[PDB]
Amino acid sequence: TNQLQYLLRVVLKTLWKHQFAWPFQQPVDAVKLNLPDYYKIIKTPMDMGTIKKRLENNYYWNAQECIQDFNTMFTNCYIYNKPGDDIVLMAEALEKLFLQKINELPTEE
Amino acid sequence: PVLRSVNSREPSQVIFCNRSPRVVLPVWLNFDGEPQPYPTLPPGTGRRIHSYRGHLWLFRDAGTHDGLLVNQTELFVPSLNVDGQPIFANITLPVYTLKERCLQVVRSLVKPENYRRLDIVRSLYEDLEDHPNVQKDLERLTQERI
Amino acid sequence: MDVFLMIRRHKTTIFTDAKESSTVFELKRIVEGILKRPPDEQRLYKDDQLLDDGKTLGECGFTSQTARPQAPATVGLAFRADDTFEALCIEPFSSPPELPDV
Amino acid sequence: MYVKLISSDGHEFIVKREHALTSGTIKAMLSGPGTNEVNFREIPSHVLSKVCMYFTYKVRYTNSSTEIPEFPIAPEIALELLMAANFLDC
Ligand SMILES: Cc1ncsc1-c1ccc(CNC(=O)[C@@H]2C[C@@H](O)CN2C(=O)[C@@H](NC(=O)CCC2CCN(c3nc(N(C)CCC(=O)NC4CC4)nc(N(C)Cc4c(C)nn(C)c4C)n3)CC2)C(C)(C)C)cc1
Repeated sequence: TNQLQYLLRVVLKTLWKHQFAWPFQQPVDAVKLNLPDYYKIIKTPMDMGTIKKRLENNYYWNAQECIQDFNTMFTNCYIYNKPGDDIVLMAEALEKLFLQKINELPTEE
Repeated sequence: PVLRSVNSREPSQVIFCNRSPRVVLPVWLNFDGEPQPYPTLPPGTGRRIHSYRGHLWLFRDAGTHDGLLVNQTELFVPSLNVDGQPIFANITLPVYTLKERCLQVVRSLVKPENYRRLDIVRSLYEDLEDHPNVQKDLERLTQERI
Repeated sequence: MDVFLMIRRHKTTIFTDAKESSTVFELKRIVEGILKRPPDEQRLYKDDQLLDDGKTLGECGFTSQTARPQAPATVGLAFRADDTFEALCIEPFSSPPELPDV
Repeated sequence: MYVKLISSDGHEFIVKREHALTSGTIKAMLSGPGTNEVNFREIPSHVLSKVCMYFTYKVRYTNSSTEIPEFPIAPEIALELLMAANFLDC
């Protein structure tokens, strides 16, 4: 299976090594962040590093089950943060770069 | 990884001024000490901006890639705002050396692809083909800690 | 605030600053500190303009717009040597102009 | 108080000592050990004028609160001024 590897070695890595990408590496700690209404509005927080941990450990079966977990974090940030909130502008940059490199995407085994 | 901005989530809200008669390129420094260019301010124009305390800024001439002075210094870091909320950075032309000023002026009035058809010493060629680069001045300031 | 000028007679030039409030008479007394000749014996011009010992540096032009530290204003001097005269001394210098690759 | 500067062509220049000392060459030549008059056999007066002009501006506008203006260099004399300033270490 090469598609769960082109995302991990190339696609994941270039996005992991981004300046705005640091908060998107660990899931939210609502108690320390001072906001307990995070889990109530967002129903699928399965992202932020969890995307990586399950990608090497082969929990995503195919080339689209994994990509859809990416879109969740981007949209999740849009859902709870007002459009134009610095944290959104960071999420928008990561999504832009995600689309830039996936346009030469290889065939799925 | 030494001259960088701290990952800070605090308000500062700084106001730029560009009191210099040049096209200033404000450049924000990453949390990994990297040059990030922001919108240019035309000469004599000032924009109220927000920022976080502990982020570091230096200014440049967008076209000729010269350095500028923010409050008589090469670097800018936001102060403590409360009851003086708009921290204010005033950008002016540095007191240039006559050599480097003349070094600049020739670069602007000569096409850079020649530079070697002027009858000057070979040592003085790499002075004008030196180009005031941003990170060129960063290594100097990294040392300047004492 | 202050005007920045430069006083010339033959191949000699003086680079100094002065205040707009002072009159031309006050400037001549400072000249004696450099060239050591009485102010009576010297007479300052403004490029073909006699200067009277009563009008201030302002009142005879010379603003902070025309006489700056980066581009000072030119103002002239002559001597008498026993009797009176010796205008004007205009004493320029020329530069090689060619823009080979400019 | 003032130091005289002579050009190759002959023009005499009277500037303050402190103004000229901004040049690293005038700093070193005006004696660590030690009289106050120097002449330059390759610096023409038209160039030397901008040299003393840069001095008044180098002194007037260093770490000052008043907007520092740009420095005027005529293009034909720009080449000569570079070599002179290169030599004067300023
Ligand atoms: C007009 C003009 N003319 C000339 S120039 C000019 C000009 C000048 C400036 C500008 C705009 N101005 C800027 O560009 C300023 C200037 C400079 O200062 C940089 N700059 C910024 O704006 C920057 N932004 C910042 O530096 C601060 C951004 C923070 C906020 C705090 N935060 C953050 N927030 C949150 N939420 C509260 C959101 C909840 C959420 O849904 N989260 C989902 C991600 C899961 N949750 C977390 N996480 C994850 C938890 C966490 C963990 C694990 N640890 N910690 C501690 C927490 C809280 N993190 C990190 C991100 C950048 C990076 C956007 C550039 C424009 C133009």
